[PDB]
Amino acid sequence: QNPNAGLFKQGYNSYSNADGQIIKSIAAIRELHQMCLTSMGPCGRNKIIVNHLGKIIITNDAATMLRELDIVHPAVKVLVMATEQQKIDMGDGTNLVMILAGELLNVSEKLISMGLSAVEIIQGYNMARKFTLKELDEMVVGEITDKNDKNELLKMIKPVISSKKYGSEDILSELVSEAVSHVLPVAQQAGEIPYFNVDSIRVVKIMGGSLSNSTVIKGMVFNREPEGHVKSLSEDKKHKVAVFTCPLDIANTETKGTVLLHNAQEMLDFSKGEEKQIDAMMKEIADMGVECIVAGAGVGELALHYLNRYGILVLKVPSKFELRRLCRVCGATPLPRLGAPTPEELGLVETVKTMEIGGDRVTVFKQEQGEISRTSTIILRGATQNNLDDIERAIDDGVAAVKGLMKPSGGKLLPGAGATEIELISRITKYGERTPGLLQLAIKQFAVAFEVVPRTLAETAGLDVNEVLPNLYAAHNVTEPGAVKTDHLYKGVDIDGESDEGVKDIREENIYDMLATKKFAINVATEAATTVLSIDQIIMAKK
Amino acid sequence: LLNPKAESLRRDAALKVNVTSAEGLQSVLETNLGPKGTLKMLVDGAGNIKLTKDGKVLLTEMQIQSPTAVLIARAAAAQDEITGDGTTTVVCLVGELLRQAHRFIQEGVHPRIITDGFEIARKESMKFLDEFKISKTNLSNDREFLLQVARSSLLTKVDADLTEVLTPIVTDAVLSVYDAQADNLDLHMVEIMQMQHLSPKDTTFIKGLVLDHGGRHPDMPTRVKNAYVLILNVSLEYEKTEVNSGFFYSSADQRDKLAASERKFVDAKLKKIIDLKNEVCGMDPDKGFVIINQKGIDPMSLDVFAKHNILALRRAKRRNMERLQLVTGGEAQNSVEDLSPQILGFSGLVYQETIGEEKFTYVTENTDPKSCTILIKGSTHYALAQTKDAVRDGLRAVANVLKDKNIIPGAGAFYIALSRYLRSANMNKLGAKGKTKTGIEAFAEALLVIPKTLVKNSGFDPLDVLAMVEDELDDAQDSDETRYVGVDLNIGDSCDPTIEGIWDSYRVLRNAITGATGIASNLLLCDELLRAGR
Amino acid sequence: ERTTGRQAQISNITAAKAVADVIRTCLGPKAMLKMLLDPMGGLVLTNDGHAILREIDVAHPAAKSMLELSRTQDEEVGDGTTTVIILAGEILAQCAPYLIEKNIHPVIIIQALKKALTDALEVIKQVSKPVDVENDAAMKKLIQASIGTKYVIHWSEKMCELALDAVKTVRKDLGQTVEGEPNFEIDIKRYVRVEKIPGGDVLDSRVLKGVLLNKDVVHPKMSRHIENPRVVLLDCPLEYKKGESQTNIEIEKEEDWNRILQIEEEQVQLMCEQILAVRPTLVITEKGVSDLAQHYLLKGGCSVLRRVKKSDNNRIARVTGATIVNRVEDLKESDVGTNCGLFKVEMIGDEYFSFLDNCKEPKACTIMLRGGSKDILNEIDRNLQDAMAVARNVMLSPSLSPGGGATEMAVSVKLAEKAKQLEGIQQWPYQAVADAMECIPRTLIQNAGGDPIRLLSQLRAKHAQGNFTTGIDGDKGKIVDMVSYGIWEPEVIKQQSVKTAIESACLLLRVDDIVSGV
Repeated sequence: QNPNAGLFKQGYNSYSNADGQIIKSIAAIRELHQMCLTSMGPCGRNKIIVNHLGKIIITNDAATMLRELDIVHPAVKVLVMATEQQKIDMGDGTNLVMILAGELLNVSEKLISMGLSAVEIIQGYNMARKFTLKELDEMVVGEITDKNDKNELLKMIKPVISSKKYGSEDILSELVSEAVSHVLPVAQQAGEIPYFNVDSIRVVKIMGGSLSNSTVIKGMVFNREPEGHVKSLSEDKKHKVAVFTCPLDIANTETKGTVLLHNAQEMLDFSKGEEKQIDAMMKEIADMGVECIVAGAGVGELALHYLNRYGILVLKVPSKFELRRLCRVCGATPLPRLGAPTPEELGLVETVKTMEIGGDRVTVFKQEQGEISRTSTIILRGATQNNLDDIERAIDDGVAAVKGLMKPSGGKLLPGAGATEIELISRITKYGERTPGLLQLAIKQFAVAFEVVPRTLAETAGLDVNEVLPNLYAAHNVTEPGAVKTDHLYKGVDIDGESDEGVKDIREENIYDMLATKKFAINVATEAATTVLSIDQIIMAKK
Repeated sequence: LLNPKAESLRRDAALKVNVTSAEGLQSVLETNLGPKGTLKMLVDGAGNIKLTKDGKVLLTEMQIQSPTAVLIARAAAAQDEITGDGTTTVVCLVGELLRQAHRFIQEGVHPRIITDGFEIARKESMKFLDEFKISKTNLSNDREFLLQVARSSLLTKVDADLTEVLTPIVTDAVLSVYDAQADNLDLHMVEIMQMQHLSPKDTTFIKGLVLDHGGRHPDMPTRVKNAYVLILNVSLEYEKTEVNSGFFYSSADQRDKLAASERKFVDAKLKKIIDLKNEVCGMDPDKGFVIINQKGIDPMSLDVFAKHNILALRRAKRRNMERLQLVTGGEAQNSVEDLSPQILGFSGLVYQETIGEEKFTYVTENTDPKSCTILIKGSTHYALAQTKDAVRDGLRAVANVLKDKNIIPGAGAFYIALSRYLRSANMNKLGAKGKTKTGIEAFAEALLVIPKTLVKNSGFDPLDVLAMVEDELDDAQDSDETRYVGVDLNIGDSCDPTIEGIWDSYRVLRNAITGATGIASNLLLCDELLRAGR
Repeated sequence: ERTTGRQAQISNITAAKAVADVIRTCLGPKAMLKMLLDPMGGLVLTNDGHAILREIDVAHPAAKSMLELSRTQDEEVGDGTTTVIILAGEILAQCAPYLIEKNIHPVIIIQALKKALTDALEVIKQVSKPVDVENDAAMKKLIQASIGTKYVIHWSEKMCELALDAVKTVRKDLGQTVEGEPNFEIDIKRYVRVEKIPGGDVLDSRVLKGVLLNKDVVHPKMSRHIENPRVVLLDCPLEYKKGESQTNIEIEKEEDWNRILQIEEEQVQLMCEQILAVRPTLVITEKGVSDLAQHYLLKGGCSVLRRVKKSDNNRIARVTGATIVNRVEDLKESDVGTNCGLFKVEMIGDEYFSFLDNCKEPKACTIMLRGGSKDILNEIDRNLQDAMAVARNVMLSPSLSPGGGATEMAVSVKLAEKAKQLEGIQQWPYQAVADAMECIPRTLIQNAGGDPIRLLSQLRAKHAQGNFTTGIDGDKGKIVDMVSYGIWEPEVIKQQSVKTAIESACLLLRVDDIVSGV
């Protein structure tokens, strides 16, 4: 009975600012903003998400939660894409980008309520972004000299692991540093030539024990049974290793070549052919000095018997990625054919052995003197699968962060635990006060948006924000007997948890953040906030 | 008066429906006018989010239920093949003109008189446009005016920050692609590329072409200077039969004998290829050699080329081959048997770009490429689409301006001046009719929609800035000098478009006015709606 | 389902009024647009009355009858369909009060309608004006009336020239006392069929005295231009001779197949020799021509053309004198190349044609229509058809009636004057028809945008005192004299419109019951 006027596009979902959609989008984004607010900070917490396969997923990474959660509203999709960009380009700071964008939208809601046009809000946000990016250059306190030493690497590794696995940062940082040191080349003070790759370090886990029992391997590790009578090779140096893709069996043509034994004549003929061909191929391979053969497919009975006869290590690697890693480690080239031990294609591995870790035996291909491997493997031990998964995620994040120590602000260090955030708040507030026109309100709101980080740290640690926030403001806003600020200007946000007053200085625990990470996160968050705010109407067509 | 089981609309219902649809479309597209406009998100059921401000994209990719709105959108979008811009202007003009016509009809004015007044006002506006245009200089060194035009066309589609990067690229591409001769302009020689690796702010101008298919070898040259271009159409890779087949051996001798059949032709071609490479640039310093090899290349020949410091590409596109021939000047060799040094071309710096998911080869720095390439970069699909749309719009606008020396100053001066001239001329001449004055005033008021929408999108009140602009126009007309008065969407006060650098296309405005007048006249003449055909 | 009696009459009248209401705005140059809602969501804003009538669907059978009558009028006359429908609907509406409230039997109403039709025809004859068919300028001006608001409005001069040339060329006075003496017996469809040639401008169209063929030579190496062509017309194909029924050759031996091939070659050679016995230069065969026949004809220095239907061969016989024979063996020597100007095959619009133009008019002609696109060709063809229809109406009926509704006002006034002397119950439907005749000027006034009430009364008064020489201007909308403004239309159009409208009204009134069954 109620007439409908003003609608002409379609009865499908459609939103316009005439009904306040500019605030409805922000409210919708808040649903996942609250979700991600509980992840940032050293005292972050994971969440339980059920996969489509009926499995249970528990992780502290907000990006993983977003991936495992259904995204419907385009406004949320914008932030999801921004977070994906942050993860791909930088490898860390997804929580920073998400929370900053959410807070920027929240303050934009207040600005809209005040009556400020979205155009002025966007202009002020852009100006504040430029000011903050320029100021971050002067906020640097320390810097990584790129000595590639474990002690210097830990300085950056430790903060990265924190907020991903709380309480175990000390051991995880040592493990990451040990793994990185095995692959870094002999070089120092060189940020223009890449040396470290994210894939250079592999992470594996073995059930049983605790994190304290974890170790690091100086080469490739295979977690599959060799399926043969040869378990390990001697300690002789420079073992020749042959890599094959065709299964170790009778060699046949590319087309057809199937062997079928139907009757006595065919049985005898095919048995003789298979035995002779396999024996000849194995003898030829052994004569070249090949002590280990790795095949991407299975191994036949006669193949196993002849491999045992010549004492050739037996191993199958159905995973092509593992084959590529082995080839990179030893330099061997995959052989599509059988019985072709070409020296130019055979690799060299100094030591090949089977090692038992926690009751599980694995095969390790490591280099000692020659053909030094550029890859390392991390083995995690623990009786809890959730803890192992969290540790694996933390190790991956640390490995990704380590790759970011290059010239473009990789080594530059900022005071973490919100100290940089408070300094930026003060500077942006001063700039907005200096900035004339309506842009001052937007600059002040952009500054206020940065107050979340200390608030999140205080809340996740169980501290009373009503006391921590004024204490932080006083600590970062002090009056000294002179024209230049002095004393402890690097006070951060402490978690305590047992007993403490105020906050602790950053230098006490050396909690520093990468300049490049923070700068790129701020840029991406501001871009996402501007993109979301710039949409005042959504029109879609029914499928 | 109706047949059983029939649907029809009589009385003023048709007028109400048409006015409602026009107002709805006008409100939908109002916020997309001017550099301060908003962005709309479109999802065509696939769930992909696309952001754009172009009127054609908004109208064509959005579902419209009202039949009148469908026709209005189609008519507005049809201008893309005539001028390439002004769709939103056409829609806003149609909406406001229909609103004014309905307002006058409520007073008893017949639609036919309104249509006649619209025609008279259209003729007067054409005369005003003729008397108001400025003849742009044809000097090829006017890079400043081209940059101003590109900035004006781009600011409507970008966030006002990527302008500083995109404007120079588009302006330089359009200036270079036009030969130093009368001839004509053809944007088909300007290629646009999209890459998902870097941010949109990293976009740059490419002087030549980029090749996607290349060889792979650790020793392949990375940078080549003063390189000769050789295009070859004969395969340089091992080939097998259509049915799966291969060579099987049981000994080294059999291996070599069977591989001889595969490698014979490759070695025969490589012999003459290397002979040619030695003949030209074999010992000449500060020179390079690049071979296209449109056909595929096997790893053995790639290694052979690498050991000879030859940048070898494979599986090149036919279109890219033709563009190389037109750019580098090299010819395509059907068979190496007739290989000769005359086939060799010449090119400047040749280098490869390595990306995580792909690789590219640059053949830029040619003596006379007679072509340009623009590389678009981004991290998201919507950003890339917006950048592509903006680049295409800027290219078309600059090309049209170069083709047509007539330029109309922007900043809202044109519409305000047109309205004032229409009002004054029709009040003085009184040559159409007393009642037609209703339609004349309707057209005059409707033509002010564009500046009002531009002011509204910028957050300023039209009632003040438009009044100030009117006062400045009166002062200028009283003065003996010629001056253009517009609206500054950034400061809020009045400004001179000819000094700030805001311009509008003559053809865009002319065609937009004509289309808006035609659509309004056609729609106002609809009296009843009849349903038939099912 | 079923309706009878007064309810059936009311339903029929309502259906007629609904049909009339569709095209009330489709009259005059100021005709307004109508919204046609497509079931697929489309919309067409066409203001053409006949298109709307053909596209608007109706349910009541009377509406279907009216649509069929309008379609028939579209063929009988080139204009007045909307006038016919509007007049019929208004006549039916005006007779409704007398039919229902006054309990007047349909027979009396039908008789009154017939008498009113006779009187209206007499009045239309009275207010007619003679036309001098020998005045080219007057004919061009009259033809320009239907060229208004047409794609060829700019080339109206050349359009009128071509239309007049084509009409005069195909004129057939047929003076005699057996079947009467027609004026010109003009038939565009048969004597002025238009051939569409891609390419060229509007003004490039010409009237050619000859036959145009769209088929080119059958072999790349063959004569293409002949100054003095000699055409041979035949229908039987040149191939292996077969019987009068189905023939199938099923041979498994190569020798017999070779014998059959030799027989086919001999038969084709004999047929080609028979054709060439008359020393021809062009062979036109309706059916297919085998490659052997083409080679044999070419070796004789004679071109070959195939796949030409009888519709073209019959005309070719008129402009070349060739005799069409079904069978090759029956070909005669009467074939001549006389009365043929050329065989030029000039290419127009990247399409090859063949021209047989001459310097004589065999009571027929073909218009070489040219244009930039097929749509332009169709538009120009329709405009030329309209112009030639107007010319035919003027020449066959050299009489004009005043336009702008003046004729309708005069008819209404004279009918009102005469009704007083009827002295019978029939006077009521007579006055109803007289009043309904006034709808056309009312519609014109409404479309123009003036006062629909006072202007009509002024028109009536002026017609009463102005000798029926006043009307409504399309633009000004005031009462003006038609003589000064030159607003005239053919008398035949008005006569046919009135006849059809009154006949439709009588037909719809005569039906008082509708029943179902099959």
